[PDB]
Amino acid sequence: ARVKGGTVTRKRRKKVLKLAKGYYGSKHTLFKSAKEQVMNSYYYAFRDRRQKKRDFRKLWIARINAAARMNGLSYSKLMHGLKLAEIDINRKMLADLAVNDAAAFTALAEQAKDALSK
Amino acid sequence: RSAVRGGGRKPWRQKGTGRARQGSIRSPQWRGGGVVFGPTPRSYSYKLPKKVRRLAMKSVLSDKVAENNLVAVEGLSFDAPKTKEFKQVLANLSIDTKVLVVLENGNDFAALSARNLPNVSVVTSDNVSVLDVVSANKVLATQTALTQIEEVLA
RNA sequence: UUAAGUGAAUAAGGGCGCACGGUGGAUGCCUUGGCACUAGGAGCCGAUGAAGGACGGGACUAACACCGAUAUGCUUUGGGGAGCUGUAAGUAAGCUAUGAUCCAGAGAUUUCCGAAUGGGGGAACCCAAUAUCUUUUAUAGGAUAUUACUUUUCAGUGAAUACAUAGCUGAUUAGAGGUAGACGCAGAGAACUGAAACAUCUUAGUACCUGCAGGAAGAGAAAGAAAAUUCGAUUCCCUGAGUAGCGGCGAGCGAAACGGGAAGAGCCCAAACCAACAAGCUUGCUUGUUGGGGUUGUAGGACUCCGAUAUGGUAGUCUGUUAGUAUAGUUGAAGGAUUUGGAAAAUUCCGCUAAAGAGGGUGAAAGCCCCGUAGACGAAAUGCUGACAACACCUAGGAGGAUCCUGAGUACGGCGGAACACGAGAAAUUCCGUCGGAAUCCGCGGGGACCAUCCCGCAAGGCUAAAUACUCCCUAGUGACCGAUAGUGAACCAGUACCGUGAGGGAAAGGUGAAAAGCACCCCGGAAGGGGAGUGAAAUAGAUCCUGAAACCGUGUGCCUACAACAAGUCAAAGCUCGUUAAUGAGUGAUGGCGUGCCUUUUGUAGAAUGAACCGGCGAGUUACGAUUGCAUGCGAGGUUAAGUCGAAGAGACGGAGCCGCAGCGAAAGCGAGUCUGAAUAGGGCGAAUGAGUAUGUAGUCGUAGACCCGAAACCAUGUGAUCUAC
RNA sequence: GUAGCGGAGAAAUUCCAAACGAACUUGGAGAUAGCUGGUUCUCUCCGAAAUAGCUUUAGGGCUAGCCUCGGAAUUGAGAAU
RNA sequence: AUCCGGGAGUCAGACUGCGAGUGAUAAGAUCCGUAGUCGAAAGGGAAACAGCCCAGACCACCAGCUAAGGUCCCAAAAUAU
RNA sequence: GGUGUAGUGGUAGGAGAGCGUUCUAAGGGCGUUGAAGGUCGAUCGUGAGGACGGCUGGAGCGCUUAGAAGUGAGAAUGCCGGUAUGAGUAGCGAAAGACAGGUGAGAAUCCUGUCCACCGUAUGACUAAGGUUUCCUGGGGAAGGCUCGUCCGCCCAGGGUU
RNA sequence: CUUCUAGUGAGAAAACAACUGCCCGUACCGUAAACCGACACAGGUAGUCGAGGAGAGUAUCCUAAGGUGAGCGAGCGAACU
RNA sequence: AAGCGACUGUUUAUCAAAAACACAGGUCUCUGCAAAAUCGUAAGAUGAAGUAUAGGGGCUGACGCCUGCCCGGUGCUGGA
RNA sequence: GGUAGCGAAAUUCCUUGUCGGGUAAGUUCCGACCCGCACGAAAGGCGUAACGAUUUGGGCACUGUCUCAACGAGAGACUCGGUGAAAUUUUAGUACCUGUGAAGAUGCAGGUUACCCGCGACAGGACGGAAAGACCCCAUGGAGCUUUACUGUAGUUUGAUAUUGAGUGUUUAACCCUCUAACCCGCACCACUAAUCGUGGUGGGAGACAGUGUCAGAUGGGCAGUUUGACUGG
RNA sequence: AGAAGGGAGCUUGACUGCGAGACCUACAAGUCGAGCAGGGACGAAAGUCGGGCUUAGUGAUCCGGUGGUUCCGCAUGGAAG
Repeated sequence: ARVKGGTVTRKRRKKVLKLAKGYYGSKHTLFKSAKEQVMNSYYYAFRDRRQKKRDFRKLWIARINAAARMNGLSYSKLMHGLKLAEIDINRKMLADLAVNDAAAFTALAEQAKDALSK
Repeated sequence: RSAVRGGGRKPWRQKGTGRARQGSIRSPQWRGGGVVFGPTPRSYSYKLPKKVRRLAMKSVLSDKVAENNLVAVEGLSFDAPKTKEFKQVLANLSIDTKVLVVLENGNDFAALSARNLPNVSVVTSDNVSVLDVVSANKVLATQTALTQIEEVLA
């Protein structure tokens, strides 16, 4: 009882080629080229889910430094001041305030300045 | 490889030609070559020990009885082999499924009448197998044939 | 207006997404041909000219099928009943109800080559001799028979050498060659390989070559197997058993008899003696020819004595009588309407039939439309197999123990080789070469060197059915076998085209449609090709014709792109363009961070180490038989059958030979819950002390087999080459 | 005319059908290769070695050591202070 | 941990502390002993870097704290005292 | 079922559990109101993978439970087929032509003329091998001819050897 | 072919006339586009004939009888070969 | 002018034409004819329709002048 | 225990030996010398006219060989029309320097340079293409060759015995002989008969020898099958 | 140096059957051993003695030879083996 290899390989290969839409040239049209490229993209995406969380933290931190130097402080002294006062705002909300509500950011910077005035 | 009508000569040389070393026009990887490990003529049959044969026969008829799926009848007699009268008999006992008809002996008019009905199988009482009883929904056995089966299964 | 600043849009060409085409022939579905078997037949043809070929025969005839100057056919006996002159269209001439065509049995004709056979030869050609007959006035020309070689029988002639034997002429008798790439019995007879090298050994008396066969062959009727109490010709299967043995005691090789079965069957000569004839006429009875007698070990026969002169069988014939059988055929039940379609066998209603619901066809899927099927019937002729008839052959008891017979350069022995599972070994038994060489029933051979005793047989002569092996071929079927890169090398005009001096090697290539209805007519164009119009359910089904994938080549467009160093993506993200299996939507994307392919082999690879142009198809741990373990089921101090017989290629019962387990220790004699060593009751070794097995299924590993696939350089054995080159 | 265990050679290992330290074709034959290449779907649990000894042995193998799966067994036998 | 049983793979290692031999107290040399990493290990630091320093990735987050190493700009954090 | 605690890098290699292909049996189904196959989609599951919808297509095919295997492909300087790149690139195989006029859909290349040029112990004439119809006449232009072609040792039809 | 005998062995010499005489080949190429070289290929292929001037000549140059213009072209007038 | 080979000839078809091979001449040795030698299992053949001024085998290589010493070893021949 | 002859040689390591010649300058050439690593008399020694598509050194003549290049003719190349391949190829949007790294980078780090697309030319790199290194070692791989390597063998030789018989003598059974009938004849004549084959017949020669079978001892690279270890700074 | 060094007397324990338990070790091998039984040497005894102060002085299996034996012996009794 013989088993022809009819329509299984074409389905698997067309599933692979559909993931390669938008690539350059023979990297979206030939199966071997696309196979290798798709493997590399899997590697890159796993790597970059972890690197994302670092990039936004550096972005927030630099915006907060910029805002605080306008209120007579630097980033490190203002973070210490907020900790000595028991304030628990993220660096995300801090930067969001720094860009949207400058008066709220100044209220907070004054609390920090009074905390480390002791 | 060795049964395909083909070649014993080395097709090209072993080196120089910028090629791949090949040994015959009839190798498994050549188009038109011989098959590696195919089907061969084989047997497929074996035997189970004698007590479990007998245990399976008893068990399958006893299952038929434990659900009121065996139907006993005094006799099945016919002066001519007529299919129509057999179908009337079959409805006389309200039988509407696949049925094994177990007959006795040279009851040849009955077996002729019961052939050809597409729900009906006919077997004599010295020739019942395990596969005949499991496939049918009921058994229609005559009184004579029932004692004859009890005589051989003992 | 002048200065300073910021700055879009515009594509020669390219990218991404999408849409439509072209090329190409993957995929699906399908079969016209294959593969493995079962049951039955048949198992040879040939000098009365074979197997295989060449050349011919048609109204037109290149090819294939058929046939042979009587050429696409002739006669005859049966069957069948309306069309027919093959593929094969196309036309032209015809034939048939006074029975064509077609089908089965028996006949007739049958060029040329070939064993080829009157002589020759480079196969299908050439050249004769002798008789009879023909054309011609005649020679030249045409036809028919006969003419090889050997053997084996008989006449004539015949001689170195006289008698006659070689020889020669004539008449008679048989052979001769092919194959079924199979099966059998003989002669001669390798190597690579395994032994992890290699000589003995293995591969293996295998492959190859040569002879002889037959439908089967070979063996076959005890100079046998054994060991008390025996059995009776040969062959085949199960088991004994991987035992007893053989072996650089290594690799490895490896029985038989008993026990269970299939099938069964026995016969004929030589010799003594007795007659008829011929020669030696010893006129002794020595040589012989025909007929009779006689066939064995419990010894049998001759021979003498009486009984009987009947009765049991055959493996025999191209002799009769029927019975069947193979090869053609006959007959054979039961349905209409409705819906959707081009068309129903599909759907819905309401019926019928079955000893027939196996299968194939029909415009889609049919018990009831066609061919069939279950059942019933039939043969002029020829061939097979039974039965019963004739005819042919063969077959008798009891007693005696005076004498005669019972297979000679044989059995056997020395020397050299081989065959037996047995490699010279302590080497019986059976063969071949060489030399030596018995006895005669008061005898002769065997029981594994050899002797004695006991037991079983009677060599040196011939034949014989069945039970077992194989399938070129014919009939009827079958398959958890293939489905066009598969299955035969070959589904198709294949051992072909093609390649080679030759022996030899050897392919590719299936599919319109239900039906050719295969596109009349018009238009552009030399044509090819195309556009209308028509056929058709569909032509984007139009002959490169079912479906129509990818590489690869184009055309059109939404978004991006001419200051930019890019393993080509990934994460973050404005602008533009859309709007989906509706949800935290889709395409493109300026700009920013990060980032040296895939596989193999390596201590270690982006590797300047290795492989791949790309796309598609194909392409690698399988089976048989053994051994072991785990799981599972049935029985349990027990478990289980093998070959074989009946049965549907099956289930589904018989069959207890045999196998494992239930007790061990010891080299063995032997002893036994113990035994061996030992002077030992000592000590110690191995065992017991409730301590579970066996059959089958399934999976993991191993052994013997090519054993997961591919890859050498080489070795051996038949054959083909001096049309090139050397003498 | 001479043919492969062979022929022929004013001798070069020279020629024997474009290839001769031993022609070509078919068969033994699926020769052998401790070497080189290749060996096709998925997820879950565990997870080595590159050492010793002996080897006509040194890029091969065998026994032990080191991994994994199933069972049995008295324990308090393993480890770290 | 030990005992019985089924199935293996490995027998070319490399560098870095430390302590010895051969060498010239040369070698990214060679051969032993002892510990780690690599082999078979991704992630941060060391410009780039198998073997060094920190640390062992089941998966999701635009949340937080630290290690080695750092805080003028490239480039996150002190132009700290 | 809850809740706690602990774990979850991995080559050689051991162990477990599954996905998909073809065929067999039994059962329950679908199909010209359109099966398999092909193409597109923004859909589901932890993975191999599973659906549903459009277009194409024209006759067969799923699902459940068990069984059997020629059962899964990216690589072997693998085998067969089809198509690219190099690229409109190398080459187009010794040599003298020019013009007028014909034919024709179409002429550097075919026909006819005129002048020019080349061989001439040969590039002239005859013959033995070898080939095997290539020879003559009338038509043709799809392929062969290294361009072209109205032409030909090519293709079709007839004929020729005394 | 020519003689000489041996020899089965009517009688044939030569005039004219008129009659008879079988089989196979025969086309065409053949220093080549028709043969051997896979090709319409700068190679190879036995024999006979093979003219004039000047010359010993079949050498050499130009010509007679006869044959041929050779199956890709038109421009330009660089490097380099 | 010098080396090598007397000379004409032959050779690695397709990287070597030569100082290499051959050669006329020298010398040693075998062979009484069914010769020795060679092909072949043998039959049959060449040698040769030859007969020691002939035929086979080894070395040297026109021609000129010449060709020393050794018979312990090894082959060959003769011995008893 | 090397004679005649020759000798830094087609032979000489040291070595470009030393001396003379030839050149302005000579490790090559020619002449000589003898300290011949390692000439030497038929695997011949030393001369030698003629000859050589041989090898070497020097002169005259002639020159694009060179100083040192220039011009000109034709064919390809270049542009246009017709026709139309190949080896190669993981995908490519394919710069330089100094470093890093399987220790020599277009692609990795830090810098430096650079608008997009082609045409004619040159060969530095792509460890450029073509050929699974011919060099070296391994496989307990092959094959051809050698021999005083192992084990065999064809051929040649020597004995016993069969074919195979008869008589005398000489010695301790063996031996020397003589005979003729086997066996042999590649001698002559004769017949079958067209015959140098063959078979028969008669002479002659030779003779129990030879040839042939079985067994035995020698010899036997003529020919055959094989073996010829490992460790190792290759 | 309570000798294991050196003298003198008597002797053959340089014994037979063994062996609880350890050591070494992949295997095959290697090493030590108290104590029991038979029969002894030396010594008045107690006792010591299964070679030498200790650790090198050796070679599996197959095959063959010599001596012993209350073992087997292919119909039986022997023999060959």
